[PDB]
Amino acid sequence: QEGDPEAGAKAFNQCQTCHVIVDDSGTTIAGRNAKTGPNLYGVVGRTAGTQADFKGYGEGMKEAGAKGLAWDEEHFVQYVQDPTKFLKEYTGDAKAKGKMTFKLKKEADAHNIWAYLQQVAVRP
Amino acid sequence: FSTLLGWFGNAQLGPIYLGSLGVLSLFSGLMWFFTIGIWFWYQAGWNPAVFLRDLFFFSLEPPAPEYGLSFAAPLKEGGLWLIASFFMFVAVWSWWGRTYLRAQALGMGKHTAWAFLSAIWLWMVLGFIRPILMGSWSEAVPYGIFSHLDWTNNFSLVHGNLFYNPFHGLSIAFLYGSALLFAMHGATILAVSRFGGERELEQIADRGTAAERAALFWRWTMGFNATMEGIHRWAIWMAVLVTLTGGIGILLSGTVVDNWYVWGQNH
Amino acid sequence: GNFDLASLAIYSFWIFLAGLIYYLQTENMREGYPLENEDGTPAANQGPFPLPKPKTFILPHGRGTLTVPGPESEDRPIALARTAVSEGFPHAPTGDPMKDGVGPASWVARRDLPELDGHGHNKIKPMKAAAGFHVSAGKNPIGLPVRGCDLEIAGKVVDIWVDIPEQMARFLEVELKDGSTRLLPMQMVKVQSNRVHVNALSSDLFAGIPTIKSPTEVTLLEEDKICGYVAGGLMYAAPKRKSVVA
Amino acid sequence: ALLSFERKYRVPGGTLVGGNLFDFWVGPFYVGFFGVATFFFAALGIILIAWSAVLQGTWNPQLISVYPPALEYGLGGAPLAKGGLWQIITICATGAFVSWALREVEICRKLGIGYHIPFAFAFAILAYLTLVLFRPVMMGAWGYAFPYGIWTHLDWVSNTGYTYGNFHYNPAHMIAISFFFTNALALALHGALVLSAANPEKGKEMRTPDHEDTFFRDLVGYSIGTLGIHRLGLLLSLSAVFFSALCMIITGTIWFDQWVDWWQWWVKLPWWANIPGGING
Ligand code: BCL
Ligand code: BCL
Ligand code: BCL
Ligand SMILES: CC[C@H]1c2cc3[nH]c4c(c3C)C(=O)[C@H](C(=O)OC)c4c3nc(cc4[nH]c(cc(n2)[C@@H]1C)c(C(C)=O)c4C)[C@@H](C)[C@@H]3CCC(=O)OC/C=C(\C)CCC[C@@H](C)CCC[C@@H](C)CCCC(C)C
Ligand code: HEM
Ligand SMILES: CCCCCCCCCCCC[N+](C)(C)[O-]
Ligand SMILES: CCCCCCCCCCCC[N+](C)(C)[O-]
Ligand SMILES: [Cl-]
Ligand SMILES: [Fe+2]
Repeated sequence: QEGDPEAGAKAFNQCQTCHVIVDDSGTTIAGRNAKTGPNLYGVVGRTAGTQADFKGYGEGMKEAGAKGLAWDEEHFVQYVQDPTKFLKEYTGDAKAKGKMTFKLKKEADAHNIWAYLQQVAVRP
Repeated sequence: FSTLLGWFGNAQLGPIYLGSLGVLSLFSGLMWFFTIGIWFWYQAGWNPAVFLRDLFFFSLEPPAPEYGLSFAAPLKEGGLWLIASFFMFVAVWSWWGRTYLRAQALGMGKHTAWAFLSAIWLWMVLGFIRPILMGSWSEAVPYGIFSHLDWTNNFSLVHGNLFYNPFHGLSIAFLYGSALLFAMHGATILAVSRFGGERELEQIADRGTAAERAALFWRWTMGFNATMEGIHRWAIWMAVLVTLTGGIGILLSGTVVDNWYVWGQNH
Repeated sequence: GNFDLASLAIYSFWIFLAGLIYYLQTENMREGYPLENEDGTPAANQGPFPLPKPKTFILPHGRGTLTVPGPESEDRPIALARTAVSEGFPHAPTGDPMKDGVGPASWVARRDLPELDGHGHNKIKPMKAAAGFHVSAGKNPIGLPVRGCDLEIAGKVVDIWVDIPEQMARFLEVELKDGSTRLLPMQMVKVQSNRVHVNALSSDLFAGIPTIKSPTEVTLLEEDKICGYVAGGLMYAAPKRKSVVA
Repeated sequence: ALLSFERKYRVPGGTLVGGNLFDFWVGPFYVGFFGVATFFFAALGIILIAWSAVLQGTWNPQLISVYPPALEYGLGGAPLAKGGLWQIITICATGAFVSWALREVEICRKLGIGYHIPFAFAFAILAYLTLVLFRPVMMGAWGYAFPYGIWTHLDWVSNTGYTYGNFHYNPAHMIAISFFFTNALALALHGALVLSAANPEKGKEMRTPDHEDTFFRDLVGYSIGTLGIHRLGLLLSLSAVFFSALCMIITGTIWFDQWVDWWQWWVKLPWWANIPGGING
C-alpha cells in the first residue's frame, strides 16, 4: 500500500528511454543502456545532481542539490510531475532550468515508481 | 425555401464561390481562431507587448483528467478548450463537405474529398476518438505553437518510444516516400515539359512523346514505370497512406499498447 | 482466450499494401503493354502482373472516346535497324534520324488537332491574334535575330504564340530566309538582350523543322513533330555545335 | 521485353564515358559506364555489410548493425571490425549513389529530356553526406555519424535528438518538417485533382484543365497551373530535405545547448523582456 513496487516497475519502463538502473558492479537491474539521463541506481537518499557518471546536469539540478536536496518520496513525486517547475520552486530562482524533457502526469504513478526504486535501487 | 440557399450558394471572394458550407466553414473557423485568441490575450494580460513576446508560449490546455469526458469543466480550466474544439470540428467537416459538393457540382470524381478524408482521420483520432476511448479530454492535444510540440514529445516518451511503433515507422516511410515520389514526378514532368508534358490530362487521353520518354526514363533506370495517369494513382495513395497508417498507430497507443519498445521485443 | 490487436492490425495492413501495389501496377499497364521483343512480336513473358480490364475515356468537345488497354496505335515506319542479333542492343538510324524522327528526335502519332481550352477555342494562338495580350513579361523577342549552335543567323522572331489558358508563351515564330516561317519550343531557346540563341539546332536545320498547315494554329500532332525534332538536335546537331556554350 | 513504343528510342549514344562500349541494356535496365560502376560499389558494400554480419554473429536483418569508428578514433582509420568497415561501406555507398546519379544523366541525354531528375536526387545525397561526412568532419569524429542498422539507426536518431532536449525546438527542424507536411498535402492534392478530372461522374466527358483550375482555386484561392503545381512539388520536397541538412549541420557545430533555450533571444528583447505578467514573467 501507498506505493506498489511491481506496479512502479511497469511504470519506470517509460523512463528507460533516458534512464537506466545499474549497480556498482556494472549489472543492469532495469534499462536499455540509455545514457540520455543519469543512472538511477542509488538515486534514493542521494543528493540532487551528484551522480559521478552523468555529465549533463542542468544548472538548476546542481544548484538545487547544493542547497540540500536529497531525493525522498515527497520531493521525488513533485519532480516527476514537472521538473522545471519543481526545480524553480525548490531552487527559489525563477529563471532556473531543467533538462528532463518529460512529465509524469499521474501522481500515483510516481509513488508506485518510488517504491520500486526503494525495492531495487537502494545502495546498502 | 430554396431562395435563401440560392442566395448563399453564390457567396464569393472574387472569382470563387464559397457555397453554403463555405460560409459555415469560414464563420466557424474564425470562431475557433477567436476562441484561442481571446484566451491567449487573457494569458498575456491584455498587454500587446506581452502578447507578442509569448505568442508561441500561450496554450489553451484541455480539461483535467479528473473532469473525464464531461463538459462541466469551468471556462478558465477546460471550457474554452471544448468550445474552441467544437468550432474546429464544424469548421473542418463543413470544409470537407464543401470540397465534396464542389466536385460533384463541376461533375468530377470525388477523389479530393477522399484524400482529404485521410488527413481528417488523423486529426479525428488525436483530438476526438482516442480521448473518448481513453476516457478523458486530458488526453487531448492543446492549442498553442510550442505546447503541442511539447505534447508530441511527451506522448512518445509515455508510450515507450513511438519509434518502435510499427505504424509510426510505416507512416514515416510514406512521409519520406511522398517527398521522394513528388520530388521525382515533379522533376520528371519538368524534364519533359519541353514536349508539353505538364499538360497531363491531354497526355492521358492522347499519349505524346513526353509521356513516352518519361515512362522510358524510369523503365531504364529502375526496371519498371507508371503511366501518365497511374503515376498520380501512386501520388495519391503514397500520400493518403501517411495519415492512414499514421492514424491507426496513434489510436492503438494507450488503448491497446502501453509501451512500444516492449511490444517490439516480443514481436 | 484473446488476440493481440496491434499485431493483427499490422499483419492485416501488409496484406492490404501488397494488394494495393498489385492494383497500382496493373493499372499502370494500360499504356505500353503487351511487351514486344526487339523484333516486333509478343514477348510471351509479360511478367507477374496481368493486364487490367479495359476502361473507356469519353473525350470532351466531341473528340470521341478512348478504350485502354487496347490495340497498339504506333503506325509509322521506324527507320532503325538492329546492331546485333543479341537482344538488348541499340538500333542505329538507317538514314537521317533528325528527319526520319527517331531516338531523341521522335514524335507520337497524336490526334491531328489543336488543343482546346475549357470553352472550345484553341489553347495556343499567335499573340498578334490574341484577345488583348501585351508583352509585359520583360524583353520583347519580336524582331531580334535567331542564330544556331554554329553561331550563324537563320531568321528573326516574327511573333509570340501564347497559351491563352495558362497564359504563358509557348512558341516563337521565326521567319526564315525563304519567306516561310517556323515554330520554336520556348524551352529550347535563350532570350538575350540582343538576339535569340537556339543551342538545339544548327542554322541549317532550321528548315527541316516541320511546318504547320494552318498559319494561325498548330495541332497536337504538329507539336510532337516540332519539339521532338528540336530536342533531338541536341544529340544529332553536336558535330556542328560551336564550343564555349553559354 | 520492350514497350510497344520503346523501339524508336533505344538508339545509340548519350553516354558520358566509354562511348558505345557500355551503351546497351540488360533487359529493362540500361547499363552505361555508370551502370557497371553502381553495381560494383553496390555489391562491394553488400559484401562488406555481410562480412560485418558474420563478425557480429547473426544473419537476422533486424540486428545486423554496422557501427562507425568510436569517437576516440577521431578522423583517422580503424580496424575493419571496429569502424573500419562502416567507413569503406560509407565509401561504396557514396560512390554507388553518385554513380546511380551519373547513370541517370546518360539516360537523360539519350532521351533528350531534362536533367531535373538526378539534379534533385543530388539533394538526397547531400542530405546523406551531411549526416555521414560533413557533420562528422566538422565535429571532429566519425563516431558522430549514424550506424547502418535497421533499428540501431533509429536509436541513433532518438539519442542524438535528446542530446539537445526536445529537438522540436530547432528552428531549421521546424521549417523542414513544415515543408515535409506541405509536400505530402501538395502531392495528395495534385494526384487527386487529376484523377478526379480524368475519372468524373459516371457518363461524363473527362474534365477540362479549366475545371481543374476552377476547383483547385476554390480551395486555395489562387491558380498555380499545371507547370506550376509540379514546379511546386519539386520545390516543396527539395526544400524539406535542404532545411533538414541545415537542421543538422548546425547542431553540435555552432549550437550546443538545448534548442528550447535558443528561443530566449526573442523573449529577451529589451522592449519587453522585463515586462511583468504573461507566461515568461
Ligand atoms: C535523417 C533521417 C534518418 C532516418 C530516419 C528514419 C526513421 C525515423 C525511420 C526510418 C525508417 C527506415 N529507414 Mg532511415 N533514416 C535515415 C537514413 C536512411 C538510409 C540512408 C542510406 O541514408 C536508408 C537506406 C534508410 C532506410 C530506412 C528503411 C529501412 C526504413 C523505411 C523505408 C523508408 O522510409 O523509405 C522511404 C523511401 C522509400 C519508401 C522508397 C524505397 C526505399 C526502400 C524502402 C529502402 C530500402 C532500405 C533497405 C532495407 C536497406 C538497404 C541496405 C542495402 C541492401 C545493403 N534510412 C536518416 C539517418 N528512418 C523507418 C523504419 O521502419 O525504421 C525502423 C522509420 O521509421
Ligand atoms: C519525441 C517525438 C517522437 C515522435 C512522436 C510522434 C507522435 C506522438 C506522432 C508522430 C507522428 C508522425 N511522425 Mg514522429 N516522432 C518522432 C520522430 C519522428 C521522425 C524523426 C526522423 O525523428 C520522423 C520523420 C517522424 C514522422 C512522423 C510523421 C510520419 C507522423 C505525422 C504525419 C503528419 O505530419 O500529419 C500531418 C497532418 C495532420 C495532423 C492532419 C490534421 C489536419 C487537419 C485535417 C486540418 C487543420 C486545419 C487547420 C484548422 C488550419 C490551421 C492552420 C495552421 C495554424 C497553420 N517522427 C519522435 C521519436 N510522431 C504522428 C502520427 O503517427 O500520426 C498519425 C503522431 O501522432
Ligand atoms: C527524439 C528524436 C527527435 C528528432 C531527432 C532528429 C535527428 C537527430 C534528425 C532528425 C531529422 C529529421 N527529422 Mg526529427 N526528431 C524528432 C521529431 C521529428 C518529427 C515529429 C512528428 O515530431 C518530425 C516530422 C521530424 C522530421 C525530421 C525530418 C525533417 C528530418 C529527416 C531528413 C530526411 O528526411 O532526409 C531524407 C533523405 C536522406 C537522409 C538521404 C539519404 C538517402 C540516400 C541518398 C538514398 C538511399 C538509397 C538506398 C541505400 C538504396 C536502397 C536499396 C534499393 C531499394 C534496392 N522529426 C524528435 C524530437 N530528427 C534528421 C535531419 O535533420 O537530417 C538531415 C536528423 O538527423
Ligand atoms: C529531395 C530528396 C528526396 C529524394 C529524391 C530522390 N530519390 C531518388 C531520386 C530522387 C530525385 C531518384 O532519381 C532515385 C530513383 O531512382 O527513384 C526511385 C532515388 C532513390 N531514392 C532511394 C531511397 C531513398 N530516398 C529517400 C529520400 C529522398 N529521396 C528525399 C525525400 C530515402 C529516405 C532516407 O527516406 C530513401 C531510403 C532509392 C530507392 C533510389 C536510388 C537508388 C540508388 O541509389 O541505388 C544505388 C545502389 C544500390 C541499390 C545499393 C546500395 C548498397 C550499398 C552501397 C549501401 C548501403 C549501405 C548503407 C549506406 C545503408 C544502410 C541503411 C541503414 C540506415 C538501415
Ligand atoms: C520516468 C517517469 C522518470 C523518472 C522517475 C525520472 C527520474 C529522475 C530523477 C529522480 C532525476 C534526478 C537524478 C539525480 O539527481 O541524480 C532525473 C534527472 C533527469 N532525467 Fe529523469 N526520470 C524519468 C524519465 C526521464 C526521461 C524519459 C528523460 C528523457 C526525456 C529524463 C531525463 C532526465 C535528465 C536529462 C535528468 C537530469 C536533469 C538535470 O540535471 O536537470 N528522465 N530523472
Ligand atoms: C491566435 C493563436 C493561433 C494558435 C493556433 C494554434 C495551433 C496549434 C494546433 C495544434 C493543436 C491541434 N489539435 C487539433 C490536435 O488540438
Ligand atoms: C505505395 C508506395 C509503396 C511504399 C513501400 C514502402 C515500404 C516501407 C516499409 C518500412 C518498414 C516499416 N516497419 C517498421 C513496419 O517495418
Ligand atoms: Cl476511380
Ligand atoms: Fe502530375
